Amino acid sequence: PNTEFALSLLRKNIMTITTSKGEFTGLGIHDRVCVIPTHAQPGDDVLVNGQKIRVKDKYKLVDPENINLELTVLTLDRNEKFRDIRGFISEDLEGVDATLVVHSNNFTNTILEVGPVTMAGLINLSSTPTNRMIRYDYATKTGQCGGVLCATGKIFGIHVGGNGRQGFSAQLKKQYFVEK
Amino acid sequence: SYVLTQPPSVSVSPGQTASITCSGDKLGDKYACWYQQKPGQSPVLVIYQDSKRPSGIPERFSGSNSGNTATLTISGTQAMDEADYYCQAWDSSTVVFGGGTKLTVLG
Amino acid sequence: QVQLLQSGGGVVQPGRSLRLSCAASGFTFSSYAMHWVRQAPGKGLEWVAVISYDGSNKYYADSVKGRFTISRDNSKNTLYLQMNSLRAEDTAVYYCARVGKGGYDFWSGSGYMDVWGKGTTVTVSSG
Repeated sequence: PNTEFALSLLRKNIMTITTSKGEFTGLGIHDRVCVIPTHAQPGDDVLVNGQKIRVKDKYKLVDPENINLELTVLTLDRNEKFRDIRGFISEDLEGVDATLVVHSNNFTNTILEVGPVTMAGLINLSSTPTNRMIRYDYATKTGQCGGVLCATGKIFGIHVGGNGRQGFSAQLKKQYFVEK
Repeated sequence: SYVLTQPPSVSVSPGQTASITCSGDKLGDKYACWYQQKPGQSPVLVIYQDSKRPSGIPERFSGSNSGNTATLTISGTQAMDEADYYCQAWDSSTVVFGGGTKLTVLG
Repeated sequence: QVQLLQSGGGVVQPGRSLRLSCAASGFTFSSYAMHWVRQAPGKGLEWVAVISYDGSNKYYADSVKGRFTISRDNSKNTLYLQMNSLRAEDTAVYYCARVGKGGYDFWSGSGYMDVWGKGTTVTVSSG
């Protein structure tokens, strides 16, 4: 029933990004800047919705204690700029009924109602300690990495892992990006 | 054709745990849901998105999905649970029902 | 309050057409994909067809593709399955069902089915 924001994201900001590790959902933030899970390990080029695009720059986010945050910020060598969604990034997440918007592998155009979310903090994510993790009790799937955790007019984070009973997103913060 | 397999029948006495499975290639990478159908009635959703219970569905029903197999467990089976149970898988390209399992509750 | 009221069906001669219909009430019909699912006598549930929430996408099971059409009227909260070129193997109870909002693909209409109609019996008078 409440899909307008997710559909808007899918139409202007959410992509399928292919690396040598496979397909991931990716989120364009502003300009030519997008995010993908760090374990996607993007190379010098990626596929964006199937089209080969050179990676102008990339870097992995870590916190001030050098702990993995599991987000990699990519700058794409493409002319088109993303619709600016920096103003929707929200840390206002405790107890909100959130949605995952997925566009990769066998879950394209996919909207998941993951329920209330909370900050879990530090998690052992596939043997890498990872901070600023947001948790939901929902069954997630191998093909959904990169899914955008959001609510109406709010973007909370990016899905990066799970175990079939609980899923985890890397928190997105406005401070990760050029101020808008 | 993507095929989902279920055992034809399960039988338990009241209070026992009943376990009904459904299997298919990489089912654990798709979502599994479960429907209960009594004679002459429409199916009723009892488990969705692997493990969630709709409101009004008794807590004795639980679900899991991993590898190639989804499992519906009835912990403390009741006489009124006698019915056919159908698993259904979905992903972007998939909506498929398993062949069904007849659950008899007796003695 | 949430209701899928089905109508149509009956005995039909092979090769002919029959329309099944469903009137939806108690929810925002235009927001949901809808499926038809059928069950032959003493057999299991079989997916038949899907139509996406706005009617723009339609898919059919191999068994009915090229014969049946699915359609919807989001102003009159109605869903239709037009069954054409009927064959003995189409004999079944036909249910329509709503795709639940807990998790779904809004483009293909794939998902799980959280509300079901009572079912409509279609018997094709052929061996």
